[PDB]
Amino acid sequence: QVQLQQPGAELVKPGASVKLSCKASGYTFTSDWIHWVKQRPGHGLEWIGEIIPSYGRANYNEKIQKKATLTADKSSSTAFMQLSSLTSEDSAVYYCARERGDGYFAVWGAGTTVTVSSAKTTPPSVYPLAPGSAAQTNSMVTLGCLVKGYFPEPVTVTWNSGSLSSGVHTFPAVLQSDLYTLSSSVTVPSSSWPSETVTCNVAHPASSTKVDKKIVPRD
Amino acid sequence: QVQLQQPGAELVKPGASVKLSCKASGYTFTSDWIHWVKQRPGHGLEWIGEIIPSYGRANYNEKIQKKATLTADKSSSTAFMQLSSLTSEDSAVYYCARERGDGYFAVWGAGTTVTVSSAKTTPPSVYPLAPGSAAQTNSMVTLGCLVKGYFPEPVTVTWNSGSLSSGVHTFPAVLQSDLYTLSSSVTVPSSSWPSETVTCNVAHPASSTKVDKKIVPRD
Amino acid sequence: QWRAAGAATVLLVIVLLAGSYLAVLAERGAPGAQLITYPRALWWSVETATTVGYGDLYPVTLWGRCVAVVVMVAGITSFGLVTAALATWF
Amino acid sequence: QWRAAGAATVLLVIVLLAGSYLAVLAERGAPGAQLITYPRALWWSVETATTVGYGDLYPVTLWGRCVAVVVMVAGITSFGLVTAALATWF
Amino acid sequence: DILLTQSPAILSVSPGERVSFSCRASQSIGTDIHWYQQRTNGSPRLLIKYASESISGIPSRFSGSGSGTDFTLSINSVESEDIANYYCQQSNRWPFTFGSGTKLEI
Amino acid sequence: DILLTQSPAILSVSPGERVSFSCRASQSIGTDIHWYQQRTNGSPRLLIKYASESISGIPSRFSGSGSGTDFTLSINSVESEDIANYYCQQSNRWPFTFGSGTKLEIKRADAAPTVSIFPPSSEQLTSGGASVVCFLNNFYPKDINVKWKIDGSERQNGVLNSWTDQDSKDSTYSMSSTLTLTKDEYERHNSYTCEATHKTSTSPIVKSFNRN
Ligand SMILES: [K+]
Repeated sequence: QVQLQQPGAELVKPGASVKLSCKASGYTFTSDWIHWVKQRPGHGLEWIGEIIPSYGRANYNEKIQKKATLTADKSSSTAFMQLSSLTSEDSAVYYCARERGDGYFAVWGAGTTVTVSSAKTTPPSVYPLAPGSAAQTNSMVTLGCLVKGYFPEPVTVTWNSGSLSSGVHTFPAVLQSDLYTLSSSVTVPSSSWPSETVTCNVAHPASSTKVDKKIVPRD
Repeated sequence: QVQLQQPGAELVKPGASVKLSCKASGYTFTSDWIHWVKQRPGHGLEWIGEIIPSYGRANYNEKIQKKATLTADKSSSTAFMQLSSLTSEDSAVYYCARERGDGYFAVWGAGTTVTVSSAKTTPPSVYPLAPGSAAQTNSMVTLGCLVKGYFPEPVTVTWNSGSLSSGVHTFPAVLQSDLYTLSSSVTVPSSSWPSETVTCNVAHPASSTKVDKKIVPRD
Repeated sequence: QWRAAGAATVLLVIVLLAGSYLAVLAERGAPGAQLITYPRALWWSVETATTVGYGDLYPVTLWGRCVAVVVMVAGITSFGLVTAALATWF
Repeated sequence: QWRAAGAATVLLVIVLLAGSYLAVLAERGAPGAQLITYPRALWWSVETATTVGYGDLYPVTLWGRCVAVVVMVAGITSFGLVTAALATWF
Repeated sequence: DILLTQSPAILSVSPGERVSFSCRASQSIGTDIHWYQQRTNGSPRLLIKYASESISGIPSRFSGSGSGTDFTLSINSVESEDIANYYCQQSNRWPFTFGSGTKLEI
Repeated sequence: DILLTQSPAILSVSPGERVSFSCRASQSIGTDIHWYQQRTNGSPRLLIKYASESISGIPSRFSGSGSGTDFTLSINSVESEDIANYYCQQSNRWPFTFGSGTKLEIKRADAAPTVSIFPPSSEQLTSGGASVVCFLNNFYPKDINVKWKIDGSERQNGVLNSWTDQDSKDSTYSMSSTLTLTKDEYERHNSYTCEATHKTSTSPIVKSFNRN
């Protein structure tokens, strides 16, 4: 089972501050160190700091500017990273990982996408995408679904709660006037549709909104 | 006397595997390490791995892909290198050597030429080579012998069981349609021939075939 | 005589372990420190305790060196105590 | 008193030798290990046993370090035993 | 602090081929180098630890080599599932550091 | 792991001269460097161990020098028997490693080739084969060209040449051109010549023979 649980997203206005989290599970020792790694889109991994919950001490990367303060909570097995006074620069994905004091990170968190903007949270609109009436079909058929007007990233588009995975493309969102828009796609045999129901579960953490949308043929 | 005995040749089909050997003799200690070195034609020596028979442990070169497994047999004083799933790349000469645990290889094996091909073993044809009837002769005379239609390498051409060594040239084989062909040569005084018998012993390990062929003047 | 020694041997293992933990705890956060993972830290404490210390690892921070002195002292004392008893017994 | 010492001196040489062999056995296969030939390994065990250990050579693998601890211990104990007896005798 | 140089940044290989990513340390670090894989939108994943030691759940296609300042992560017979970003990370001296990254490309 | 750089890859020296091969370590290895000799088709042979320590059975012509990262293997008064590939190998840190190699190469006095043509053997003809061989022996430089004429006409098909590496008996070179026809194709041509063009003589060296 999943060992480090991190909140998918967190929006923040410049100058503001957010306290990320990371709850553990599985085996735990007094030799365990929880680390935090920053990663801006496109660029690589950047160590931020570390903490030893079974003592509480934390050290931080001295190259970068200190914008964090680590803390832990023995009982709930949760580590907290407090990031203060944020700017566009601080926006990125932050992973927490567990290190057995032997130097390497065995397991990592799903990471929390963090966006530093003045914009407001907006759940996405999920419209279907079935072939146009005159679309001659072949051995396979392509259906999809449009996800637009949402902010900030990210969103997770699955097909049939994840049971439909083979043949799926989720294109990278594109920003325009403070709203993101992306489309996922799925290809299945022509036969299997629409007899066999095909839905696209779409989740948007920043608004705690997950939606389903069945893709049936046009009238 | 010769300390490490290695089988001159070993043919192998791609994907197949061969277990080379190396039998010792002379002085032996519990501090002895037997090493294996790969050498492709033209290129230099490549350490493959090592083993300590008086314990059985073996370590392998981590740079190259592991295609071997060393083992030893205390009683018979024989070390075995198992090379699995071979390809053209694995074809080369492999030497075993003895290291007294002091770092250098004092003595080496004759090495086993290994060829990874789908081709079939073919003993060589040894034809003589005496001067043409009108070959005016001088202080010396040149005789030889043709070795063709054999596969895979190598072959060892000696003259008069090795007693005739001064004045011998054995040209590098040339491959053509899966069969090797080479010629050795020997020069002796014009007088000494043909009164004094001159034969070329030709050995082909891959077929366990050694042949003699006397070189007398043409009819 | 198996008590005067046995006792020290206990303290020794306790110190070696606690030392290995406190060193990693003390050295981390020290740029260039190499005494920063448990396993090797345990090896460090032992080579120190026995007072051999090859110098492949050593502490560079104050508390690290304070942990060091305790480990060394415990070490000398323990080994000397075991040697005293082992000698007497013979 | 030539027995309490003599005995230890035996064990010492046995350990030094066995140690030198086990170290080379343990360290080989360890990238960057330098304790990998018998002669110097024997020199290593002695500088360790006497607990001097200049650090010109030392083990980097677990079993190598386990061989190390035994050599050190044997060393302290042996030398301390010989010193105890040699002192008493005087 | 230790610098991990990962170059080239992109590697283009043909399927089934063997590929090698290299990581160079600004100073000798013995074998305290570790490898991670990160696929598009995934989190890092330990591939090899301590330079050569394997990891359970990882294809035997993956292997490591080197010591001191020069390290190589290898893949025998690359394949679509291997397209990702590879990073090296060291734990020799504090504070741990990361490689710039190397994108595999089939 | 330690890297052994051996450069230059080839060394050209005059007989009797002194030659030096150098090996550089990627890091200080004290004197844990060892030298091996390997002649064409031979196995390696320990020459010097631990950088300077000699070895029994090895000419006093051979010597070693250096420590740390720079090592030199020397030969006083090189000679034909010394033509080989030299390698350095270290045992400072695991796993042992090898040098890329350095081929010695002696430069002697220009020698003209000794051509010798040979008719195919009956033993062979008796099997429908006809291999007319020609030997270009003991020449120098190694650069040389051989030509085949059948009944006075140049032949290029069925001819396979083979050259030998420098000889360790006299620092020379030798080549083997082999024209192979069927008994048939052979049974219908009078004479076969074999011309050798070598820097030692402006005009080619030829050897022919008629089938009758
Ligand atoms: K010391």
